[PDB]
Amino acid sequence: SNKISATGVLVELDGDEMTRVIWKKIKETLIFPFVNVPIEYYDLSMENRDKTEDRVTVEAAYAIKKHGVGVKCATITPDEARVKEFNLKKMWRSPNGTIRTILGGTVFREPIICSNVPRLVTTWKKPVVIGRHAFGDQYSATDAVVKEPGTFEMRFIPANGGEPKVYKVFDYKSGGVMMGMYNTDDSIRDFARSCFEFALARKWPLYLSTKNTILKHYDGRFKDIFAEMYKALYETKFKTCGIFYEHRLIDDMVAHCMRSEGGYVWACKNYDGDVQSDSLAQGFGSLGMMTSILMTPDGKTVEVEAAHGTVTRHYRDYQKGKETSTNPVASIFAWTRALAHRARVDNNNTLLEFTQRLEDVIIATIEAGAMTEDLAICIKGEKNVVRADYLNTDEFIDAVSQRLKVAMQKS
Amino acid sequence: SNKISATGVLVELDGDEMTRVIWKKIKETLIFPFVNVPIEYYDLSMENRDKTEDRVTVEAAYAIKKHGVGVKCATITPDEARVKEFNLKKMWRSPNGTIRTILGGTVFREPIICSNVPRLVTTWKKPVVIGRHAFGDQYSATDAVVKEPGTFEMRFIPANGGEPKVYKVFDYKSGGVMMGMYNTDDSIRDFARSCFEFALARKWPLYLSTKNTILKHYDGRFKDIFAEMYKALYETKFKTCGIFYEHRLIDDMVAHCMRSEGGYVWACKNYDGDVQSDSLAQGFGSLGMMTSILMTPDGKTVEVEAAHGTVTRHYRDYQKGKETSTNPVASIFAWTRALAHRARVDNNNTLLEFTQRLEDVIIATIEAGAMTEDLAICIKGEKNVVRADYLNTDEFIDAVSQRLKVAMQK
Ligand SMILES: NC(=O)c1ccc[n+]([C@@H]2O[C@H](COP(=O)([O-])OP(=O)(O)OC[C@H]3O[C@@H](n4cnc5c(N)ncnc54)[C@H](O)[C@@H]3O)[C@@H](O)[C@H]2O)c1
Ligand SMILES: NC(=O)c1ccc[n+]([C@@H]2O[C@H](COP(=O)([O-])OP(=O)(O)OC[C@H]3O[C@@H](n4cnc5c(N)ncnc54)[C@H](O)[C@@H]3O)[C@@H](O)[C@H]2O)c1
Ligand SMILES: [Ca+2]
Ligand SMILES: [Ca+2]
Repeated sequence: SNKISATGVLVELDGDEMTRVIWKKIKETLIFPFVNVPIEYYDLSMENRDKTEDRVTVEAAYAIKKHGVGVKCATITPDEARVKEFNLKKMWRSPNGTIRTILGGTVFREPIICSNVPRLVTTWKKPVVIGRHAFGDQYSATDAVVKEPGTFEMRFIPANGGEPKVYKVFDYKSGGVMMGMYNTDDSIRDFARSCFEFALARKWPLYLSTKNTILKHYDGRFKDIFAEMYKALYETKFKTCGIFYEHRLIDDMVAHCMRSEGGYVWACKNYDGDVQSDSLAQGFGSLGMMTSILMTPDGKTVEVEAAHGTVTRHYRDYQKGKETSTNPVASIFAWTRALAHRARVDNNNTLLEFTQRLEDVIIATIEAGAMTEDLAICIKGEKNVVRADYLNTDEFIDAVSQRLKVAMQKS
Repeated sequence: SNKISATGVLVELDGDEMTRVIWKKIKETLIFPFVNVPIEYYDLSMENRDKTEDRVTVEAAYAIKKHGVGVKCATITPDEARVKEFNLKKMWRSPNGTIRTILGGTVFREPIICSNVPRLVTTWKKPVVIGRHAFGDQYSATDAVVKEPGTFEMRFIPANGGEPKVYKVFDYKSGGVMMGMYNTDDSIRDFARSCFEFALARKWPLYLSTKNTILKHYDGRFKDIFAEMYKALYETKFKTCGIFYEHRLIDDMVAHCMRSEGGYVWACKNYDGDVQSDSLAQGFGSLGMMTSILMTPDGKTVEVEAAHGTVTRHYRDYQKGKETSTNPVASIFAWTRALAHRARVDNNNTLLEFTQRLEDVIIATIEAGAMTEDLAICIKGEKNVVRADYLNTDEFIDAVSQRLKVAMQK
């Protein structure tokens, strides 16, 4: 028992504002002492994404697909406002959207529950993991206003040169609005792969929601694919594990979700993902207890982070010079969740267990009362919380450290 | 003991299976004792709908227009197995379907809340009234699979001969899928009118939710036509009553809805309303604690029912002679909401007083501790619920009957 390590490689992406300052402590205090895995490092501080024309970003994305596991701190996705603050060049796109794209596959959000920390939905006793397809659909579609009377028609035009296929969609007598969207069989099939794979690892059952009732052909295509794919390559594997796949009309699924105790992976389409994920986020409690994880369709490759932002407001009090109480846990979990993936590919039970023992030690700490402002507010309530109801970011980490070292001995 | 009577008229639409049995009970015990109402009765039982050949259903809908208010008992929609059981001549369309067509307007699901009945969401203290926009987004869209590589295009082809405008949406390479969809300015302008009408009438605020961050023109047109109407007709009136309107990203609204004490109307688009309504209504408890209410855009014609069906599972036990404990408040509250409209239109304040007392007393009765089998299940278990904890349908109604008199004190 000293420093244990493992000979694959983590790929660290460094990120900015408050999350950045926590990254730096997490590492020093809770991971580097007891683990020394070799690390290809990158630095996606917006500081540097302007200094490198958003090109450490794309370097780092492929950096992961090579090595198989990544940790990302949260980063600033530029608004137009953001440009004036730091620096000009292009008002850049979101690193998350870039890496997600380069790696293929799908992001899965996971709450982290404690017993003293209540939820808003009384029935939820277990984690509901939403996985979001994040491509096509309403998000890359053409929209338009209609001011004349006229027709809105659609044309499919064969590439080989066959019959344009034409559909009268509607004839406007006054004014209105109009829109078209696509999706591709490849992006869906990859969503499906990534999902089936994700539920299978974590030993949970799997729902996908559509509205094929209404959209017989478009939503059907999704249903029909997961149906196609489940029975080809996974059903047998599911039964062996003892889990399942089912499909639901979205309206069931949200009823089910609400009324069910939890413990499942929920495939959502791109818009159902944006919409539901905010509900869960608020509902489970603090966004500071949630981890995004990015899985590839081959299942063998991953990039995990927190599911919150950089915490700008807190960062401002860091600069003011003031004390702060940011939840480092999603971020700490980020590390453990990753490291645990690197452990299960290296056949490494020393590190694997340390990732369990740290996650257990964090939960047992919160459950014994030592927690942060945000979680104090989950138990008590925003207006009714006071200083000696929580710890600052520093004290939490040094509280979980000391608790950790004692449980490292007794074994 | 004078008994309140009325001046204008009220349309009773009568229903099917268990709720028809409960409907009769409420007029016998809770209504015709305490108030006299000129009623136009149309019976919309499945049998009668068959005999007349859906003729009464239409008959009834026009009546509502003429008079300005409808109360509706739950009615069976004809599907396959229903034609065999009922020996139907022709699988008649849904009656609400038929009715909502003729009247027009927008439905609002309002839930009934009781101190002692916990919700699934801890933060909810007051109602959250979703208004869904029926007219098709997705629900009137065209969709088809792409097999060949090729190109999805869109044309707007002006009816005045002018030069069309194309839009290349996508070039497929493998196969995929394509959808095109629409909405009218007028359909949205009537969704709006109705929501503003409703929110003012209730004295609640109104959130409109859309995704105009992405659908800048499409979901834009919703945001726009609302605020056009807001600060032309309604902003003076809402501020007087101490309410407001505001737009929000659909992302806010679900998160707000969750964090929020509540007490507002939420208008949302067809799809956004369909999906939420079914989690929302699960969160609040039994289905017997919610009312539906169509309100046309002027705000003068209205038609109100329970937000639940005919509860057939229990109608089989009523047939067999076993005790039943269907919950009646939704059904009752359809009567009180409908009369409450009838009353507000007749500037008729003695009836308005009744509609209030009955609503308040029904809550009192449950709050106190007499309830139906669902509400004991909410409070106590599913297990650990014994017979002393719930009244049967009849003996519950008759339990508020008493307490109504006890508070028939003005
Ligand atoms: N990489 C990512 O996961 C990600 C996701 C969304 C937004 N962002 C970015 O984050 C920045 C800030 O945006 P935001 O307003 O959504 O902020 P945020 O998501 O960091 O936090 C939202 C609010 O919730 C609270 N909160 C969230 N996480 C917390 C934690 N761990 N501990 C304590 N409190 C917490 C904060 O008080 C904050 O005001 C933006 O520049 C945006 O581009 C990043
Ligand atoms: N007129 C309408 O607005 C309307 C709406 C929905 C369904 N229906 C009709 O009713 C029939 C059956 O519908 P369904 O069974 O799908 O839904 P339902 O509302 O009849 O009942 C479904 C379940 O909900 C429960 N439920 C509903 N109201 C209840 C109450 N007051 N107390 C206790 N439990 C209650 C029942 O226990 C039942 O198991 C169908 O033939 C349909 O056409 C009519
Ligand atoms: Ca969102
Ligand atoms: Ca629904």
